[PDB]
Amino acid sequence: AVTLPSHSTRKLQTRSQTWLESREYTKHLIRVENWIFRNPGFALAAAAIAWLLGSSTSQKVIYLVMILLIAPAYS
Amino acid sequence: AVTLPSHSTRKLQTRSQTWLESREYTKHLIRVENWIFRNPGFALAAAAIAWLLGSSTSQKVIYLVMILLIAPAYS
Amino acid sequence: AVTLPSHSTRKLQTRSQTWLESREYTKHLIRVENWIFRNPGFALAAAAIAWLLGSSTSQKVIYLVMILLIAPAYS
Amino acid sequence: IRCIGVSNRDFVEGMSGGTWVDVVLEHGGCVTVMAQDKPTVDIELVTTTVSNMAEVRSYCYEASISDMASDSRCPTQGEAYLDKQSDTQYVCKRTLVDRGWGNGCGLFGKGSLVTCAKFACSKKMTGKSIQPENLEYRIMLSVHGSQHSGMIVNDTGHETDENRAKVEITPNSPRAEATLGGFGSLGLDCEPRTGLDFSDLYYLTMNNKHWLVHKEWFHDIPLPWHAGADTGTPHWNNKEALVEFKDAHAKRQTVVVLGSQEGAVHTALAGALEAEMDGAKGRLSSGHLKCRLKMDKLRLKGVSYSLCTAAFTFTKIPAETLHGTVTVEVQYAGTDGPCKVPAQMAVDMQTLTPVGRLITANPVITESTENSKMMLELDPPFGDSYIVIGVGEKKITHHWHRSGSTIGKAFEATVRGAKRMAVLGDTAWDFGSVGGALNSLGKGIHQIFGAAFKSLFGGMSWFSQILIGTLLMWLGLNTKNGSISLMCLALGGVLIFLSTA
Amino acid sequence: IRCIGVSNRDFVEGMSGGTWVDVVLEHGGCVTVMAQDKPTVDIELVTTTVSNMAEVRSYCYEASISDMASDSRCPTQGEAYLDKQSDTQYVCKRTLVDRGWGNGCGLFGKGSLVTCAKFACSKKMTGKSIQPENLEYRIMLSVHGSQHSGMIVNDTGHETDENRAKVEITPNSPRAEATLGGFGSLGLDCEPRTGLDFSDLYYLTMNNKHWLVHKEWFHDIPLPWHAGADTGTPHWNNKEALVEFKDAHAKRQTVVVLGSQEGAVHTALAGALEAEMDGAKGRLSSGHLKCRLKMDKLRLKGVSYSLCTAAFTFTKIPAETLHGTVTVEVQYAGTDGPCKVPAQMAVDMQTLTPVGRLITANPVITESTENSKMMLELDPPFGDSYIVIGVGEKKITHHWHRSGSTIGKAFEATVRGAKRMAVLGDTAWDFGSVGGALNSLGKGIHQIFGAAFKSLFGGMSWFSQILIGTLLMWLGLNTKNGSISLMCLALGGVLIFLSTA
Amino acid sequence: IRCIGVSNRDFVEGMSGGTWVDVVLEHGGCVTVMAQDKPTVDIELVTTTVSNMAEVRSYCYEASISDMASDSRCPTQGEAYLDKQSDTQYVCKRTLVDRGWGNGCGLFGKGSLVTCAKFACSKKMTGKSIQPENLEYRIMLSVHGSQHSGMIVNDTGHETDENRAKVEITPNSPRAEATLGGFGSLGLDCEPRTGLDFSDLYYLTMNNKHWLVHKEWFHDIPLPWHAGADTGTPHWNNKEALVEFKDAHAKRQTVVVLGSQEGAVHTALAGALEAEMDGAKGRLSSGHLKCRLKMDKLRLKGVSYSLCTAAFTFTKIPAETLHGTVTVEVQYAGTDGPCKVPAQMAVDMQTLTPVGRLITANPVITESTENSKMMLELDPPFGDSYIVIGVGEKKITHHWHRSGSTIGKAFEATVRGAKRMAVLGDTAWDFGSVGGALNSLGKGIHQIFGAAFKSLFGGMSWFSQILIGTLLMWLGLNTKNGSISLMCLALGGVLIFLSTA
Repeated sequence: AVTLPSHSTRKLQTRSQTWLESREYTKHLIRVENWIFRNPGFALAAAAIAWLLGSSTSQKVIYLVMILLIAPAYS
Repeated sequence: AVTLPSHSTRKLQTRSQTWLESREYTKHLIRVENWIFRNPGFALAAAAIAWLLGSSTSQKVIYLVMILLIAPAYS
Repeated sequence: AVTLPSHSTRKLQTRSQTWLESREYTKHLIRVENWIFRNPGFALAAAAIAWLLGSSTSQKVIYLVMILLIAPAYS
Repeated sequence: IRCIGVSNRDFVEGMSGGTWVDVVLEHGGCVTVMAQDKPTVDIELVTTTVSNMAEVRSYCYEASISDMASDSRCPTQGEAYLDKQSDTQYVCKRTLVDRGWGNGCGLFGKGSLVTCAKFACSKKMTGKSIQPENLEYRIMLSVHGSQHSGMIVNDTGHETDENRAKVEITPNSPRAEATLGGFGSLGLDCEPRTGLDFSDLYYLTMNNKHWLVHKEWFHDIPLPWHAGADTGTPHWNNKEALVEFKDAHAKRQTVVVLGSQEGAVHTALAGALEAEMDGAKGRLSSGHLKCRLKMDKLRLKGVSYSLCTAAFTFTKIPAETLHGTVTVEVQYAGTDGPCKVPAQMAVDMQTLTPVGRLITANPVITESTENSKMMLELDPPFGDSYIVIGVGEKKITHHWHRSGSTIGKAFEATVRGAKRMAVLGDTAWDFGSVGGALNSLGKGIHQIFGAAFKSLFGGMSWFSQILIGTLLMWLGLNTKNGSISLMCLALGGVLIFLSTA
Repeated sequence: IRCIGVSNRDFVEGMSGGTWVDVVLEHGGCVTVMAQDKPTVDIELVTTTVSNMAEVRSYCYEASISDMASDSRCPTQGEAYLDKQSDTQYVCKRTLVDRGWGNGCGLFGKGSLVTCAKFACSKKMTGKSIQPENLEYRIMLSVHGSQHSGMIVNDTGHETDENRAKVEITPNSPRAEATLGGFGSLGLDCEPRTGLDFSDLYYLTMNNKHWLVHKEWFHDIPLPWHAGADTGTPHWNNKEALVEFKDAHAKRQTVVVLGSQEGAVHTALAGALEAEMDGAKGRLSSGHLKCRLKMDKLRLKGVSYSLCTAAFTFTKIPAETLHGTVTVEVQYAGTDGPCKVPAQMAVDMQTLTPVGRLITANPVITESTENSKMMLELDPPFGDSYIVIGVGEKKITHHWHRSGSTIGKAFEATVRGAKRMAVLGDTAWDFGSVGGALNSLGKGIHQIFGAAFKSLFGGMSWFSQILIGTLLMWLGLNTKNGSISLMCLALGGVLIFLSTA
Repeated sequence: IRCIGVSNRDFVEGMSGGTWVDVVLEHGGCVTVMAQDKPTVDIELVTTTVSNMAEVRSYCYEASISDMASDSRCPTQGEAYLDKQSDTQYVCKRTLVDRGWGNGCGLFGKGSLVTCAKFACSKKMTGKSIQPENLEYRIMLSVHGSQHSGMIVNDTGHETDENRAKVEITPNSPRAEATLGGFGSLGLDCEPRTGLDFSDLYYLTMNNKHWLVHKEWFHDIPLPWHAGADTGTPHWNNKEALVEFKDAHAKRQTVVVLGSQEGAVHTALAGALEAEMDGAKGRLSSGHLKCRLKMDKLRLKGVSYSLCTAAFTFTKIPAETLHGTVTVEVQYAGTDGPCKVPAQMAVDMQTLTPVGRLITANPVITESTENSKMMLELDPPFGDSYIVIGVGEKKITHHWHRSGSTIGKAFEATVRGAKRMAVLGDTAWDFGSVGGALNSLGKGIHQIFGAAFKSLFGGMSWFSQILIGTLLMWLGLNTKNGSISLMCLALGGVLIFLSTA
């Protein structure tokens, strides 16, 4: 189906390389770079929520990160 | 091929139902609930970070959500 | 290529003379004195950014030097 | 008729002095247009054949590694090289391996290993380009009059039917005129370029299955592609997205191609409508036009027709057609010829007064035979009422009860224009518009906000609109400020866009 | 030797008075065990064959719909029924479609439609179960002594070579002993059941490719599965994960199967271990043992031998084997017989102090031929030192420069111990352990932390551990309370755990 | 002699109890070694032949472009493609250019365009790898004794000269004991792997000109390169570093090659050392050895000889050899045979005290013929002094004024010791070292500072050292703190390291 689980939840921490180790570093990082390049307007719609949700400016940066991580993956 | 973009972003909004619309409403609910059912102890680790992050009483609650929604997606 | 690396960063220090040593005492000093001769008006702009930064009359001279050395060889 | 059984049938009336009404012909929906003294025409968009699609990059989803080889190189004795690394058909990766005296070398250290593997793609998906100057919207028309129930779905013969006509809308000649004999000519003034944004959509093709893939999504797929203008052995740019090179530990580097990505991309579409193909033309099952209906030349057939004598007989029991309307098929018994059916709705049967409007304006028997079946449609009021389909004592009077209410119809049409405004958005303000200082101001205030929503959020799935809609709910029940509207304006605008699906 | 060119060689020195040392034989790492009076043996786990695996649920990834059919009923005229709906080899979905007078019906309303499609799976993946009583760990041994450079990877003959041996560790015989002739007999006391947790692993098989799939991941794949070894046409439970029933705006119920899900699961095996299979036995390529080495029966061959007399020759100029050790091959020109090589590391040449220790304990020429080649290994001190081999005046030296420092080596072993502790965790407290109140109390305080990390975080990939390490980095630089080593030991414990990968 | 006319001659004296002295044989300079009762030997490293180097990447510097072609596609018609884009010998670049109705297209936009161009490199440079196991240092030796002025530079025949001998220092056999017949045997104990850091240097080859290119500089050159393991028509990785694809304001994509990068990298080899090559061996003219001089067996020839009786003669009137030493050549006129020259210095004539020492220990006439030219070297005191040569009334004096002072000789030696320390770094603490707790403690405190300078500043050029040396000068005259010595010890360590050159 569409909802296959990732095996990176339980990667076997051994000495050798896993199945896709080389494609594991830039896997979600491409996926958020590709989403926000195609959808630039939500970066100022996440910032408008992040500046409005948190109290201190060191929590508003955290929501500006965390809204821009949920939305390219849709949870 | 490990990072196929979701075309659910650019969903063709129309009257005809799309390619997988039936298998779309409970798509993201499974991969969260399949991860929480296999990693139940992370809810303790998500609440332990949300309580140190949350200023308001209902600001740590959103923090408890958005950690438990980035983590099953890893993005 | 355009940016050939300079071997003078890793010059072999061996008793004998290197490939160019006679031309290296006035390599970067002819270049900084050729540039400031071509457009000498930049010293009015260098002593207006350096005078506006630092504000210690000896910190303002080092910024007048370091701007006037970054400006010929752009880096 | 042709629309009378559809659950998505719309009723359009009220015009610019009888000249024209502007309508948005949705592709799964149906439009019933009725005027003051003009025949009720049922208008439906049925296909959108996209001709002259020239292909763009065509990705690979199932590859195959042919005869592979590998060459190693000693530490600080150079770099490794295969003579078939100068071949574009082989995918290649350079890596460092443990090289030593056991591995034939004479100097211990990290060696260099180059692994080449011949890429051969067995199955590929192909994205063709759609140009908006090549669309052919077919508009099927079917007027209300001398037709029976075997002409609703029946399309077998409409060039001589005089009640039905196709209208093919190309952007070369978008305006068109359908000759309906006696009924005049329904003039259409369609807008085929501003339909379903076809300059930002492609036409995928995968094991003889086709989709309307978006332009931005198709140029983000990480698969080996040749350019589409490559008509020999394909070059396959980006071969490295299906193979995987792994070094074990030692002077050993394995290469394994990833599997058939056909199922990995069917689960990666989801939001793309799929289309068929009757040749090189890709017939669609979705979209919408934007059609202005010039009805100056469309006249009523048989105003001069004399009434019927007697002997109307039901063929079928009348049924309520999902919207409150009542479709009645009668059978005239007699040879009056081109005569006119005396039918109405009659609360207080003895006074015999009209109480509700008739959908089929001017119901007409046309054939001169004794028994010619014929079909009406009626719109009864909310309550007990009677369907009198005759004159004299041989009239047929059928007691009808319409289950519903006036505020039930007003709530049924509120959701109906809210589903249409979620599907279309800007275009749903001109579905029955006659040209106004408010319906073109309400559209202009919506086209501004619609562009500041399709660019602002605009790329969200079904689940996240319900997720950043709930977040703005908590910013709509809290953060007491002047921007409490702006966090509740993007509550319904995001949550109702997200459900009414 | 057999481990002398490996980057992941580990030196295990210091024992419990010479009785035993407890070592952890990782599968890609190599182990050099040396004592004060015992020959330096190189100990390596090479394979792990799992024999005769009976299987568990075998999912389908590429399905095929056979001859389908459909049936629809009128509104309030019954529900739809195919005779092949109670067949479990078909997949079926019921729906309610628009059914009116145009469809042959006589009553407007939502119909009722059933389309049945025969599920026939064409390619299936199979996940076999690993019982821990099937493991066969081969432990290759090779002692330092009368060997030359062509006896590192050279495995052609070890039952008749007297230096090398395989130690097959089954859990049916968990301890074994290899007769290393002349050198005594290396005794092993392995723990093959507490290895790579094979109650929580399976052995997937997908088009002649095999993996080590975890137990929890395998029981969560949304694909059509059956129970066991059913090689006919199985029952196939949970099919609607490949078929898709899309309707239209009419009587159409189109059933299509999703494509080959081989590629969607190769990208979903993002952490599994690619294993291989030579028949019925699954040769694993990774893992680790837990091996106690009994050495009281292992003696140093050649202590009774006389020193060499004359005429060495350096063949294959010495080199540095990625750790700081120096592999020297000599060629003894002399027929003196089984004599003893006089080798050391010397800074000066009027005193010849032993300044660098020797890896190959007791280097021995064995053959009494004319030119018998022989290979050593030396651990020089940092700086300048000569490889003095031979006694008298015909000795041959060689300058050596070992670049490094003692404080640099002590950091290079801390990184080496931290990378070992990220792979193993609890077992990494037993790599050179001779037992104590520190190498067995520190393991118990780590097994508690290892259980409160595998259960607490424990299910996070490479990216999110940095993403939640950094979230605890920022909590480390704030939040002045006693709960601040809980947010900084859970910083390096989470970052370094998947940055030293 | 062989070192007496050299401007960079060093004088080594004072030994480890008369046993050995540890010297650093620099490559351009010379070392004169003198003992108490042993002959003064003159030691000079003359060449360093790096033998049989294996090639590494060979960059192109003068490229060419052969038969080029280009292809373009209309807007939204895919990307352009030549069939010669599937050739690895052709450099290639896609672009988007203006494409409209005038260009034969039918849609105004940015039509794609690709341009291929056959890269064929005409002249390439080649870097070869230098292994430390292939260094071959020749050390020329020449003792003071039976030699005249025509035996300093003269080298035609020294296998039978008995005053002169070469020794080669390979890493495998670094220490040799040269046969100086009658003079004993000078025991060299060299350290050849710690020369001029040859595990981080390459050996460039451009148009039959060779350099000692550093390792890090060579792998940063932006030029098209193929591997060293490439024999036929090369591959040329990174072809786009010498071609220039400039488009125009229209359909044109013009490709032009950049010119010859030969002289553009001669200005980038601004610190490299020029070398030569006599075949496959790279003869160097720079470097240094590190030699311990075992002088236990080197004895003084001719202590048994009787004095010279009569009639010397000055030929070549004495001269000062740039340090204070006095080359005196005499012509003995007598047939006494192997006799002994009675030469000394003298302030006065009423005492004939030897006031200054003698460089050539035991000057000896060896030829028994009548007129024997013979050469000395003396070390006079500062002032008016006489070179008394001969005994009796026919002795020959020469007024000599050694202009200088003791504090002018100590300051000359500090400057001499600083230029040795700024070139060798840590090794210059072992130039006259007999081995102590000060010549090995001060080296270890300098090997720490030498490693925290080679990494910290470590890449500053000549001008950029003085540019930050002046900055740390100003930071030493201001910002008063305890870190004011750390701003002025990083002043002489930066401005000096650069003005002593």
